[PDB]
Amino acid sequence: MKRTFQPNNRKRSKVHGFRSRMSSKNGRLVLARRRRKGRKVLSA
Amino acid sequence: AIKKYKPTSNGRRGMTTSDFAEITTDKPEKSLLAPLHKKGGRNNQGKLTVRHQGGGHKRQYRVIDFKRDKDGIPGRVATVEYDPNRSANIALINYADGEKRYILAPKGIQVGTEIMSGPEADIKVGNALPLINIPVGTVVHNIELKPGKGGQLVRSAGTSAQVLGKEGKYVLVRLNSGEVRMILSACRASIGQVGNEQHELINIGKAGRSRWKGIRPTVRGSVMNGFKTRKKKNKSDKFIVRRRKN
Amino acid sequence: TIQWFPGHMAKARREVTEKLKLIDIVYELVDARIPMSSRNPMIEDILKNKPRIMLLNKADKADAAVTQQWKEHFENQGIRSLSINSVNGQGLNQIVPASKEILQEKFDRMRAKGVKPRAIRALIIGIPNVGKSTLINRLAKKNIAKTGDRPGITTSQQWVKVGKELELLDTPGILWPKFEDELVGLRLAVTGAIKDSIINLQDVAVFGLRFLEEHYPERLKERYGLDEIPEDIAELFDAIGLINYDKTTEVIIRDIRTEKFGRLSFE
Amino acid sequence: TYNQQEFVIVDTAGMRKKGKVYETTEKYSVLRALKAIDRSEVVAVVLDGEEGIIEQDKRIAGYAHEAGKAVVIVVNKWDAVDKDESTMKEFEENIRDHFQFLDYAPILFMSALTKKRIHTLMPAIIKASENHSLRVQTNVLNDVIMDAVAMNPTPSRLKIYYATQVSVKPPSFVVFVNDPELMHFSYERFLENRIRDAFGFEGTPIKIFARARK
RNA sequence: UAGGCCCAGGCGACUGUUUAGCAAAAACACAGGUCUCUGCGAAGCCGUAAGGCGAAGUAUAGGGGCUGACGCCU
RNA sequence: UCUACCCAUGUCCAGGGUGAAGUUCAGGUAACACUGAAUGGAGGCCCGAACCCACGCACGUUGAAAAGUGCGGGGAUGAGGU
Ligand SMILES: Nc1nc2c(ncn2[C@@H]2O[C@H](COP(=O)(O)OP(=O)(O)NP(=O)(O)O)[C@@H](O)[C@H]2O)c(=O)[nH]1
Repeated sequence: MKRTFQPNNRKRSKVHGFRSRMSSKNGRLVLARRRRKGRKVLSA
Repeated sequence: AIKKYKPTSNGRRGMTTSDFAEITTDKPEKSLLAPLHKKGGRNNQGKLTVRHQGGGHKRQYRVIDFKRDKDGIPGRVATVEYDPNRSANIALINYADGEKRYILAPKGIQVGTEIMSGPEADIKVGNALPLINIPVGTVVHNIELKPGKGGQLVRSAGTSAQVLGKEGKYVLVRLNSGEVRMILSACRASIGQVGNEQHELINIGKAGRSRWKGIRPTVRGSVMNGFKTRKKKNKSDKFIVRRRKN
Repeated sequence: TIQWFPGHMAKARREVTEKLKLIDIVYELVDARIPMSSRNPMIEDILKNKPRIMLLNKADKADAAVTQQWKEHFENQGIRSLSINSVNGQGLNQIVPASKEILQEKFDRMRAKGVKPRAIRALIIGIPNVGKSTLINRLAKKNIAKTGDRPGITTSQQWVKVGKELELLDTPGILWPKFEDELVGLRLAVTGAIKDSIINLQDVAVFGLRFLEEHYPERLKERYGLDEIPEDIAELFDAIGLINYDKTTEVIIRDIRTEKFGRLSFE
Repeated sequence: TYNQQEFVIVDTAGMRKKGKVYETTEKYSVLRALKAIDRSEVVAVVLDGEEGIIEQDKRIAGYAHEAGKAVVIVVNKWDAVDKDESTMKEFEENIRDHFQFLDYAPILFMSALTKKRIHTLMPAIIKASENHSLRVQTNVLNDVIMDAVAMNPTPSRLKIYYATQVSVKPPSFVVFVNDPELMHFSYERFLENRIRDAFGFEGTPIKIFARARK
């Protein structure tokens, strides 16, 4: 049976990428929160 | 006219098809073509607004000419072709000037006929004239509403209207649906009744033919566990002489 | 011989007895082809102190003269009788007035007692494979009961409210637990009303052939594309063809119930 | 006096919605109008024929019904709307669809302006006068009860033991049961229909009381 | 490695679609029939609005209900 | 990125059957519609592999597997699968 995760590099960058986050306001808020916590990796 | 298939299968019982006895070509003209993609009843937001739509064979738009306005320059009908977008057939005209156009095909058009549109054109099938010039009693189609646009009314398959009166600065016309109303006298109209008059006797005969034509299944509201809607202060009510009470 | 008597037949008697009080009038369906043998003494013993009318359904398949004579015999016997065709309403219009005339005594007594007249409650009873459900469907015009071309279709009694005028009670067919006279059993099996997988079809076919030879020699002569009256059965059986040695018995019984022959009666 | 019979008639100045009656104590008259119902025993509700059924009309008819009084639904002003065939049934059927809670009330049509069929109002009134004050025999009433429960043996199981009448107006009845908790409003309404069909009992409400095994 | 066959009754005309993971059916859809609204910035819908679908289509054409092949009764 | 529906562009379906329209000869005729003969290759047509489903039975149920396996079964040029 097909499991729910079928990896693909293009869609991952198009949806959870840095520029997609920076395009809208809520993505910028997400980036700000992740910077505040101090996570080593942010966006995707 | 109408062809009946023999019952060689369960899905062919009672299926009837057209005859295509008024087609002289099978290839359109590259000049008068344009792309046309399919929408699924969605809109600019992507949400569904109209149900029972979507799918079907691909089509290409043919640029019809509903405005005419090519006065003088007599034209000769070159061919009559089938159009998938509308319910009628179209005709290609090679104007003597040189430019070719597409028009709706009225019933009775033979290849080689000479047509002409303008205030001095005579009364015969295929011509186009302002409503002032045409006399009482004629049958016309491709009615215009305001001068400068193109053929709003009565241009489907086998539909016709009639001229009744010539009251000043207007014309009394009766439409296909028993309506009687006045139209601005400077508007244009084409003589004759639209062809392909037997289009309404065709039996689809199968569930998949409507799928080909682009119609999706309809679910009754019961298992989904006479009020007039015309506006009551709508304009153009002063022009409606006799209502559509049928 | 013939013994068919399942348990739902036994339960039907008890249910009818337990719901006897509500009944106003009784309709007793009786086949026209065999009017005397189709009566059920077992259910008649339970049924007493109640007015009733004899109905002769499937009257199109029987000879008119013998049915009318039997109608006279029932009438002068001391009971009302009628001839009806269920599939097409022939005598269905003249039963409501008869019921009204019969029950008028109690109706006027109740009316003078000071209450509004109410609906007539009728109970339909008879042997299986007779029109006790088709008649109800015709009377109600609704097609509400289940009908079939084999005995034992319905299994439980049911109330049907025909307008504000009638309340009908239906009932599965009932047969007496043990037969006594073999001729009656043979006639019943010929007419149907039995599962036909419990009995011997060869004896039924023999009885049919001998009755035909005795009564309708001309109809036996015409038969189906053959003209002879020999002493045995094997002459007619091998008309149209290893061929079925005696399975043709079914054929003999197949057409007769469908009236491939003309109308007849066994009386 | 009408047909050698005396009568008393009272007007009530109309009634409007409770929410929008925020007047300057001029609505104090509505209390007077409500008082007349208590002293009256036959109620005539009047609806306009030119206008359709308004939601407030159903509410007003509620007060009369909850007071246990005979009701005769009346419509006026037919001179406005068309008088024709099947225009009788258009409002006759529509009233039944909307005014379900009262079905016993007879329906009368008359226009006061043109005085059409005005004299027919009293024939309705006198008939309604008797039914609001009527008693049925104890023997007969009981005999009808178990006929209804026999054909509908779906009351553990609720048991019916006795039935009789208490009041003349309106006709109250009490049934002795093993427990009144088993009584269902659907079944209680069922008993009323059978009683209303056994006899006339036209144009008057009926109330049924239930008593325990005692 | 390759079709078991023959009779009699219901139900649904047929091919198809459904409760991923208990119910594949008589349930849904379907071709045909019928009622109702709509004269064009149409009627209906999505959006607070701008802006769109219907359609670049015009009453033999589009929305919304009820039934459900085709032969004999309504 | 699983599943529901839609949009634009690609791609897949071993073999074998039945024989519609049309066309030609032609009893028939004055010629038909109807005989037959030849040609023709239509179908939400038939049998059946790849592919897609999931009707029956058995096993497994701290399983090889948090929906599988084995033997039978349905569709298989279309309202198809991807
Ligand atoms: N020719 C004819 N057939 C009739 C007549 N009445 C009933 N039938 C046939 O009898 C069959 C239905 O009989 P039915 O009334 O259901 O018999 P039943 O007594 O109810 N059997 P059960 O009680 O077990 O349900 C059908 O085949 C119907 O055609 C009639 O008057 N004439």
